[PDB]
Amino acid sequence: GSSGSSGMVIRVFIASSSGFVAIKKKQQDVVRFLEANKIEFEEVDITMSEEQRQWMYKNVPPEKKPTQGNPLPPQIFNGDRYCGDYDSFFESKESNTVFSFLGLKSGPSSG
Repeated sequence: GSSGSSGMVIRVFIASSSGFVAIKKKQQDVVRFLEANKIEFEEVDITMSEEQRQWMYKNVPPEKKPTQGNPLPPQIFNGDRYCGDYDSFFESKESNTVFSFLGLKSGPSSG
Protein backbone atom coordinates (compact mmCIF):
# COMPACT_ATOMS: atom_id res chain seq x y z
CA GLY A 1 0.00 0.00 0.00
CA SER A 2 2.34 2.68 -1.29
CA SER A 3 5.90 2.20 -0.07
CA GLY A 4 8.24 4.87 1.25
CA SER A 5 8.73 6.74 4.50
CA SER A 6 10.77 9.82 5.32
CA GLY A 7 9.72 10.54 8.88
CA MET A 8 7.76 12.94 11.06
CA VAL A 9 8.55 16.42 12.31
CA ILE A 10 6.54 18.41 14.83
CA ARG A 11 6.95 21.73 13.05
CA VAL A 12 6.63 24.13 15.96
CA PHE A 13 5.99 27.66 14.76
CA ILE A 14 7.74 30.34 16.78
CA ALA A 15 7.84 34.11 16.39
CA SER A 16 11.17 35.18 17.83
CA SER A 17 9.63 38.62 17.43
CA SER A 18 6.09 38.54 18.76
CA GLY A 19 6.03 40.80 21.80
CA PHE A 20 4.39 38.73 24.51
CA VAL A 21 7.30 37.06 26.27
CA ALA A 22 4.73 34.68 27.71
CA ILE A 23 4.31 33.30 24.22
CA LYS A 24 8.05 32.72 24.10
CA LYS A 25 7.98 30.63 27.26
CA LYS A 26 5.11 28.63 25.78
CA GLN A 27 7.19 28.08 22.67
CA GLN A 28 9.93 26.78 24.95
CA ASP A 29 7.93 24.45 27.16
CA VAL A 30 6.89 23.07 23.80
CA VAL A 31 10.23 22.38 22.15
CA ARG A 32 11.75 21.88 25.58
CA PHE A 33 9.39 19.00 26.27
CA LEU A 34 10.15 17.46 22.89
CA GLU A 35 13.87 17.88 23.46
CA ALA A 36 13.61 16.50 26.98
CA ASN A 37 11.45 13.81 25.44
CA LYS A 38 13.92 13.35 22.61
CA ILE A 39 11.03 14.03 20.27
CA GLU A 40 11.57 15.04 16.66
CA PHE A 41 10.48 18.52 15.67
CA GLU A 42 11.49 21.87 14.22
CA GLU A 43 11.17 25.49 15.25
CA VAL A 44 9.54 27.14 12.26
CA ASP A 45 10.56 30.73 12.87
CA ILE A 46 7.38 32.33 11.61
CA THR A 47 8.90 35.66 12.57
CA MET A 48 11.79 35.22 10.17
CA SER A 49 9.76 33.66 7.39
CA GLU A 50 6.61 35.70 6.85
CA GLU A 51 5.11 32.94 4.72
CA GLN A 52 5.45 30.43 7.53
CA ARG A 53 3.36 32.75 9.67
CA GLN A 54 0.89 33.60 6.92
CA TRP A 55 0.43 29.89 6.35
CA MET A 56 -0.37 29.33 10.00
CA TYR A 57 -2.90 32.14 9.88
CA LYS A 58 -4.46 30.07 7.12
CA ASN A 59 -4.33 26.91 9.20
CA VAL A 60 -5.98 28.30 12.31
CA PRO A 61 -9.71 28.79 12.89
CA PRO A 62 -11.27 31.63 14.89
CA GLU A 63 -12.56 29.19 17.48
CA LYS A 64 -8.94 28.24 18.09
CA LYS A 65 -7.53 31.73 17.75
CA PRO A 66 -5.86 32.42 21.10
CA THR A 67 -6.24 35.59 23.13
CA GLN A 68 -7.82 37.70 20.41
CA GLY A 69 -7.21 38.52 16.77
CA ASN A 70 -4.76 36.77 14.47
CA PRO A 71 -3.37 33.45 15.74
CA LEU A 72 -0.23 33.66 17.84
CA PRO A 73 2.42 31.05 18.63
CA PRO A 74 3.25 28.60 19.59
CA GLN A 75 1.42 26.77 16.83
CA ILE A 76 2.56 23.16 16.66
CA PHE A 77 1.97 21.63 13.25
CA ASN A 78 2.55 17.99 12.37
CA GLY A 79 3.33 18.07 8.67
CA ASP A 80 0.27 19.87 7.37
CA ARG A 81 -2.17 18.99 10.12
CA TYR A 82 -3.13 21.59 12.70
CA CYS A 83 -1.95 20.11 15.97
CA GLY A 84 -2.81 22.84 18.44
CA ASP A 85 -1.46 25.94 20.14
CA TYR A 86 0.20 25.93 23.54
CA ASP A 87 -3.30 25.59 24.96
CA SER A 88 -3.71 22.23 23.26
CA PHE A 89 -0.25 20.97 24.14
CA PHE A 90 -0.60 22.01 27.76
CA GLU A 91 -4.08 20.53 27.92
CA SER A 92 -2.34 17.38 26.76
CA LYS A 93 0.71 17.50 29.00
CA GLU A 94 -1.73 17.16 31.87
CA SER A 95 -2.89 13.92 30.28
CA ASN A 96 0.58 13.15 28.99
CA THR A 97 -0.81 12.87 25.48
CA VAL A 98 1.54 15.42 23.96
CA PHE A 99 2.76 12.57 21.80
CA SER A 100 -0.71 11.66 20.59
CA PHE A 101 -1.54 15.35 20.48
CA LEU A 102 1.14 15.82 17.86
CA GLY A 103 0.31 12.49 16.26
CA LEU A 104 3.15 10.41 17.64
CA LYS A 105 1.08 7.27 18.04
CA SER A 106 -0.35 5.63 14.94
CA GLY A 107 1.48 2.72 13.34
CA PRO A 108 5.07 1.46 13.48
CA SER A 109 7.84 4.05 13.44
CA SER A 110 9.10 4.83 16.92
CA GLY A 111 11.79 2.66 18.48
